[PDB]
Amino acid sequence: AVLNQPSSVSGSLGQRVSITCSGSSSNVGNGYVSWYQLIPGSAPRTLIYGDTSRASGVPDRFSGSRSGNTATLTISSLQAEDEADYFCASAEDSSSNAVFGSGTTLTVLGQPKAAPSVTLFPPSSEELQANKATLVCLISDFYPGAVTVAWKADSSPVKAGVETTTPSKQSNNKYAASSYLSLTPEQWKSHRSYSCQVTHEGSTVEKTVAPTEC
Amino acid sequence: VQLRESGPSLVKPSQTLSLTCTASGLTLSDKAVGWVRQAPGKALEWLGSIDTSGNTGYNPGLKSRLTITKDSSKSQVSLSVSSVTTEDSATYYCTTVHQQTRNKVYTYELHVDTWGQGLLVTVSSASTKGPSVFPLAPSSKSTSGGTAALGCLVKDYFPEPVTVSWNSCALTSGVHTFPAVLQSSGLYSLSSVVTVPSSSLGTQTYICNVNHKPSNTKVDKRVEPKS
Repeated sequence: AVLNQPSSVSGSLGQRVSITCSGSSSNVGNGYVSWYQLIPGSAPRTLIYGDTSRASGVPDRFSGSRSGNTATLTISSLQAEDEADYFCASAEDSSSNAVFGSGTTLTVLGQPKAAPSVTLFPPSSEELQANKATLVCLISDFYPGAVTVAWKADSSPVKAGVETTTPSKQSNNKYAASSYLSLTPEQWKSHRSYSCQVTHEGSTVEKTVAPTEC
Repeated sequence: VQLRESGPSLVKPSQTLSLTCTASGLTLSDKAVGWVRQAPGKALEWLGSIDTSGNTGYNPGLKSRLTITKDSSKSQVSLSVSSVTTEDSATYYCTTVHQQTRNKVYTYELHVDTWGQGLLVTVSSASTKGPSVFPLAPSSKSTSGGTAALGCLVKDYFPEPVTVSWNSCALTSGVHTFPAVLQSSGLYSLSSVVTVPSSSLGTQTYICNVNHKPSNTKVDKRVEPKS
């Protein structure tokens, strides 16, 4: 089976949010639910066990509670570090077949807005001497994480050969994204300039690189 | 308590995935070792566990393809997944589970205590390919009047993952490593960037260390500024 969890919940910095963990009378009914935190790029971290007990190192702002066939994980005084995926888990009676929840992505709102800074790297000497050419557009230090990226060649739109990652959190809890434009050295040498156009909250930052001189 | 997963990161479809887990610093509460995996975009999935007495419990939806044995002498646990499909590509975790008695009747309570680092496994017929590493050199464009951005480009590798550090991990402040893009050719690429003070560009050498375990490849690319 799978325990029912809300797909995603949101809370403001310094507030409290609760994540519900619904189940049947066999898994959560017996009632010893556990809670785990998955930060991308890190091993899962046990938060709560035995419904209420906090695991080793878990601050007191993480609490647990159960009511019949529904357990609840409450996080008070939300910090930006609390943005992660949360899963509940319970033993299905026989204590040999664990069941995890569908998962809940917690996003922390109320962070200061930040405009993106964009760096556009031309292909290097090494890559150009390998019959390859890739333009790398790195976007960092922006919030919220909703941007669009567009490439130009001599102010004419380019749609082919573009690969872009989804925004991801960085060290200072701001977002960063990357986009790439794969070319042949002939194409790179052909045009007079190339541009990476990043749009964030109605405004647009554009970086231009040229093959002529760097 | 330390748990280390070992095994292949690439397996061909229809083959058998074999994973080992070596534990160090076992305590008295570590009474069973279990296996959990997480496919991309899906929730955590329990696989099975085995206790000190040798009893094995399996996920009933997968027991026809799972086997879990242990070697307490070497302090190891092994997981085998037979006839793998692309639905079996996931990060496989080794775990120590605890069992504390609430007794008051025998009401028990189980939870995962320590999680392993996780081993990323990809099911595919494509061949392993080590990465080409090129430098993203800082120029008079990539400077921000005091800070300058530099990085390295890890191009065309398979399969995931690729880890990148800077100066053999001596440089961590201001580093960001982006997730990978899956090109049309079926190869992965990512970038690692770090912002440094502009003054140090002529006094501090910056070397990006790319590591690609799936092909046992390690690259140390030096990133020199553009003249």
